[PDB]
Amino acid sequence: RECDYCGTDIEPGTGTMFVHKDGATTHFCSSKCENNADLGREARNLEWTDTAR
Amino acid sequence: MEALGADVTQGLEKGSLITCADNTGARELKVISVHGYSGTKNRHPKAGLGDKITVSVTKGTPEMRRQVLEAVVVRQRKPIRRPDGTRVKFEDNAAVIVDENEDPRGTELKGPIAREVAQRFGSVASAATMIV
Amino acid sequence: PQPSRPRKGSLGFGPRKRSTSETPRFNSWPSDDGQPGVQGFAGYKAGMTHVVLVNDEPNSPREGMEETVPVTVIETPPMRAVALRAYEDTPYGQRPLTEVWTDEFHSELDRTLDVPEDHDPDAAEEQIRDAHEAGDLGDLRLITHTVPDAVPSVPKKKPDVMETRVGGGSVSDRLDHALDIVEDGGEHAMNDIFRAGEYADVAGVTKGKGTQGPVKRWGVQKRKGKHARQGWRRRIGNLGPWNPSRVRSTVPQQGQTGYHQRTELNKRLIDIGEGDEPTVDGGFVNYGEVDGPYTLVKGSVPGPDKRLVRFRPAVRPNDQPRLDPEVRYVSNESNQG
RNA sequence: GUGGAAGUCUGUUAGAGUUGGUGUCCUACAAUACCCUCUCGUGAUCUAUGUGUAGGGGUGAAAGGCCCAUCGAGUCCGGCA
RNA sequence: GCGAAAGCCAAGGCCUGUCGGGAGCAACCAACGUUAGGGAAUUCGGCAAGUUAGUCCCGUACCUUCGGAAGAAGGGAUGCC
RNA sequence: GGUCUUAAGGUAGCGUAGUACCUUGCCGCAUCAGUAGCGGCUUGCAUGAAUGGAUUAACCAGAGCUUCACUGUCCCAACGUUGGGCCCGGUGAACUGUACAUUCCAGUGCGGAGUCUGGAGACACCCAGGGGGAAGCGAAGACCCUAUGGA
RNA sequence: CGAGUGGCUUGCUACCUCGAUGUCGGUUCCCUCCAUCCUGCCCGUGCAGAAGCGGGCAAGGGUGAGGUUGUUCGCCUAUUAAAGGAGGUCGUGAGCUGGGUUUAGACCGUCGUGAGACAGGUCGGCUGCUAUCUACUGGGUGUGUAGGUGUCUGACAAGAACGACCGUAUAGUACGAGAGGAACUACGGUUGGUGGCCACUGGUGUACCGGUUGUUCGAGAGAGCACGUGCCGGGUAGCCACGCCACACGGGGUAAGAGCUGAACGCAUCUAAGCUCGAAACCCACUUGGAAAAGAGACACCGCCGAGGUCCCGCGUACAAGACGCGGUCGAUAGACUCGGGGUGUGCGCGUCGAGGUAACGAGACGUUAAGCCCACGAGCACUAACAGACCAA
Ligand SMILES: [Cl-]
Ligand SMILES: [Cl-]
Ligand SMILES: [Mg+2]
Ligand SMILES: [Mg+2]
Ligand SMILES: [Mg+2]
Ligand SMILES: [Mg+2]
Ligand SMILES: [Mg+2]
Ligand SMILES: [Mg+2]
Ligand SMILES: [Mg+2]
Ligand SMILES: [Mg+2]
Ligand SMILES: [Mg+2]
Ligand SMILES: [Mg+2]
Ligand SMILES: [Mg+2]
Ligand SMILES: [Mg+2]
Ligand SMILES: [Mg+2]
Ligand SMILES: [Mg+2]
Ligand SMILES: [Mg+2]
Ligand SMILES: [Mg+2]
Ligand SMILES: [Mg+2]
Ligand SMILES: [Mg+2]
Ligand SMILES: [Mg+2]
Ligand SMILES: [Mg+2]
Ligand SMILES: [Mg+2]
Ligand SMILES: [Mg+2]
Ligand SMILES: [Mg+2]
Ligand SMILES: [Mg+2]
Ligand SMILES: [Mg+2]
Ligand SMILES: [Mg+2]
Ligand SMILES: [Mg+2]
Ligand SMILES: [Mg+2]
Ligand SMILES: [Mg+2]
Ligand SMILES: [Mg+2]
Ligand code: NA
Ligand code: NA
Ligand code: NA
Ligand code: NA
Ligand code: NA
Ligand code: NA
Ligand code: NA
Ligand code: NA
Ligand code: NA
Ligand code: NA
Ligand code: NA
Ligand code: NA
Ligand code: NA
Ligand code: NA
Ligand code: NA
Ligand code: NA
Ligand code: NA
Ligand code: NA
Ligand code: NA
Ligand code: NA
Ligand code: NA
Repeated sequence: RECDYCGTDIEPGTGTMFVHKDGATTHFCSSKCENNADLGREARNLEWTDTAR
Repeated sequence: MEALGADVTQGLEKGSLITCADNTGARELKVISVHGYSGTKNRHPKAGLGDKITVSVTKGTPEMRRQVLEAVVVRQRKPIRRPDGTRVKFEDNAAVIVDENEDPRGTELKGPIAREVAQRFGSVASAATMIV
Repeated sequence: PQPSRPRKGSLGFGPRKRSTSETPRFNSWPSDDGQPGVQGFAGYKAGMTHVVLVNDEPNSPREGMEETVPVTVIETPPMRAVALRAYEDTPYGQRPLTEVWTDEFHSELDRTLDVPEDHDPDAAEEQIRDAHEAGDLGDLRLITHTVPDAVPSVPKKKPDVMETRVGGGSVSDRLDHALDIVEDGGEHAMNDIFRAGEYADVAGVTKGKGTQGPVKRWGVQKRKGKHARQGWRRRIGNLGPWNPSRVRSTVPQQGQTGYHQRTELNKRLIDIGEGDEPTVDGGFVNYGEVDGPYTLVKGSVPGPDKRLVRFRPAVRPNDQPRLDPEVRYVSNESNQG
């Protein structure tokens, strides 16, 4: 699997899946990304993110 | 009851206010008790995903308000672990009113539902829109 | 009314004092069923990681599916039975009769023992067989030790010595079996005793935490509400009633917590291999890099990294063995981060 | 709009007070203290110095409060062993 | 900055609110920071702690001795160049 | 009862009151559940007109209650920060002490014993702890009664 | 109607304490009793089943959460296998709390001429002490057994280390007209308790990195202070629970009870002698401690002029002193350096762009730059430091 946030590969037997109000699903490979997302930031604008890279 | 096929960290207690994910006319539910649960001195009875809890209607249509009904926890904010080690959490805490036979009192279920809830309450499941 | 409530903490692991030996001593052994064999082995704790397995349980609605399982990595290099100890039955229990030693010793066994320079193996053997003829021969065990030098991440070279029992078919047969192992050089491995999928009992001296309060040590509550601001936060209500006018030892008080022996039951051996397939990236924190004989124990194992841990075929298993579980993935992701 | 009234408001301005923490202290730093919190803060206001009222008497927006750590009748010595 | 406010800094003063050395420095205590999910279930009681907050614009109920209630409530804005 | 004591015989109001014994009065509101709170009723053990009654805007570190918000008050505790605590040099008290004293279980005794009796346990010294017991320490009991006591 | 047991209530008595044995309720923590609320095994039934009712053995475990009230009690709600009662100075204030009872202030009702009273109500109204002895939890130093190292034994000691529930198959079956509706057994899970552990999730993380407000160092750069981080964002190790792992069965003897053989009493009889079974209870099993067990243990090897140990040095798998464990050049024990692995999130400077502005000036954007900064971890590596050396010992 790939993190729906930064885009790096999520290590099997690791991560959290957030289920949105509407029903949508977002797999995070870490708290770091979850938290950066909750800050309203977009992975594309963060230079450390593979997405952005 | 039947194995949920997932480990849960009760994210609710007696007295917690949650969302009524159905069209029964009840918007807000207050947890009163947790089926088949006995606690320990000082511990607040706890409930989570897949538990059948007794509830009272806090908000909604006048006829539904103050009524003490039965219900099934369909979503919680606290995470739950699936066989493959991943955690899963939702955007809110919600339950669906049910009857003696555990058939949803309503006609429609609002929002998504955890798959695990299926392996326990079929009719509730076969009434779901989205099942994550 | 005062609602009921279980007492705080088990009274079955006391006195909660520091452990006499950092090396665990089993006080029980498996029964004499199968063929003759040594009933245990030892290794050194390294750290933890997870592995993905194929549901092996025939009764699980998930049998055959992927499944993530935690695992403790333990370095289990070969050990060496350096002698065969014989016990005789007497009106006062068992007592050591004699011992049969060898001549081939590991270069650094003398860091612990006054290695034998003159021993009569045969005479001992004789004495043992006579005892057996007379029918006073009690169980048979082998004095064993490890080779820390074989494990780099572990500072110590001084080997740890422990006696392990040998259960086998007939006394005569396993006696011989014992002598054979010893005579060689006593060198044996995890493979010779355990097979992946079997349940073993893991003993070990837990991580030490020094002196601790009741709350952490026995799990008593903390003062609540207003009581928490008066001057008391982590001390119990009282040491007891007026009468008996003494303090009972059953009341939770402060003391040494940690560094106690514990024999954790029914631990499944997920896999016994060798190499660096289980090592994590960056190295096992505060331990090092694994690359050699290893065992993967499902779940946790008492003790801190580097501590000696012992294995024994489970004495009271609940499930039947389900050999060689399919391991589809072993995480090597760094434990840092 | 001007004017700028008030036993008026906010306010750790200075100053005055002392509600809760039943906190800290309780052979104290202290025979009434420390901290946070809190009340008043242009008025029946607070305050220095000077001055008047003396013991069954003063003084008292009154609690039997206060009159030099002494008050339902100060303190000292005497009656008094 | 509204300010004799905070906070920071001059001038001036001080290192004398006058015993020190050592242990990642344990239990326990005093002051205190942060705690997921729940949110007063705690308790005699929300005690303690917390929330809110400055300024401008919009807007403001019952009641009323017409003074008031009222900063009611509620909504929005707020930097730098 | 359809007058009598002793002059009159409770009016407007307010009322289960900070006054109501019976009492958690009855009904309602509110809550899952409310000896609470508020409203109505009210025969008021034993309300009531300057011994002032009713009522009331504003004010209040005054008493009771409900809601939103908030949160380690709680579920149920964790980690951390500073000063102690612990070890070392220096300084250096007090409380308290009939004697003896390593005690525990029972018994007995002026009926609440480390010291009697019977048993049981018990090698000596020291460090740290939290305070079960010494009916622990502190104060010739404020309560009660007594005194041909005091004010 | 009669005979009792208990010592929880109430009353009675006035033995003990008035040079004081701190109150009620609550809390917290520990032990116990059985007259048993649930759970195990049973008997009877007005026992078809299912659900009950009553009774026997039995104290292993459990007996919870909330609304009014200071309340105990109790009333009420929803859960529950059940939400049992009682003793320990009505256990527990040198532990807490202080709402109530019961000080000084005050109000109301009643009573009183009045001071003032109330077995009436109400608002406010303080919690002292540095542990000598003893007790227990944990930690050391000595002596005894009578040189050292390593490994054991096991008298005895502790445990609840496990208690309970739901679901599936059995089975819509036995039973029953039907409605309804079991079991043995085998499985999956939950709960409460217990011990341990941190790969995973989560908390912390005043290590660290970044953003940013005020002010000071002239600006810049880089910094200090704003309580022991100014605030905000992220967060490694470690420590943790809200996270994860593990915690039987089965034998042996019994109770209540079901029976066998069997006599006194030719029969009968589960009992008198004998025997077979049979409880969550008892014993073992399993876990923990345990040579100071005075019968003070056993074995193997080393040593008595030398085995081994202490001090020393570098450190922790240990740790409040002490203890413990490891390494000491025949070396990777700690540091430096370099890698690996990690945290932040793109450095200074310079170049280009930039709303504009004559210009000065210019917030900010892009590039150089996964940059710069940082690490309580790992590896490589004898470069530095584990040197020198002292002592005890049959
Ligand atoms: Cl409940
Ligand atoms: Cl408490
Ligand atoms: Mg409670
Ligand atoms: Mg206090
Ligand atoms: Mg990690
Ligand atoms: Mg990660
Ligand atoms: Mg004023
Ligand atoms: Mg003011
Ligand atoms: Mg004057
Ligand atoms: Mg008075
Ligand atoms: Mg004087
Ligand atoms: Mg929280
Ligand atoms: Mg409450
Ligand atoms: Mg409560
Ligand atoms: Mg407050
Ligand atoms: Mg009323
Ligand atoms: Mg007296
Ligand atoms: Mg009196
Ligand atoms: Mg008089
Ligand atoms: Mg006392
Ligand atoms: Mg009985
Ligand atoms: Mg018991
Ligand atoms: Mg008592
Ligand atoms: Mg009690
Ligand atoms: Mg006291
Ligand atoms: Mg006490
Ligand atoms: Mg004290
Ligand atoms: Mg009071
Ligand atoms: Mg009161
Ligand atoms: Mg009062
Ligand atoms: Mg002697
Ligand atoms: Mg600072
Ligand atoms: Na305090
Ligand atoms: Na205190
Ligand atoms: Na007492
Ligand atoms: Na005018
Ligand atoms: Na004050
Ligand atoms: Na006088
Ligand atoms: Na005189
Ligand atoms: Na000085
Ligand atoms: Na009157
Ligand atoms: Na006032
Ligand atoms: Na806190
Ligand atoms: Na004591
Ligand atoms: Na006395
Ligand atoms: Na009490
Ligand atoms: Na029991
Ligand atoms: Na109650
Ligand atoms: Na008492
Ligand atoms: Na007290
Ligand atoms: Na008390
Ligand atoms: Na049995
Ligand atoms: Na001995």
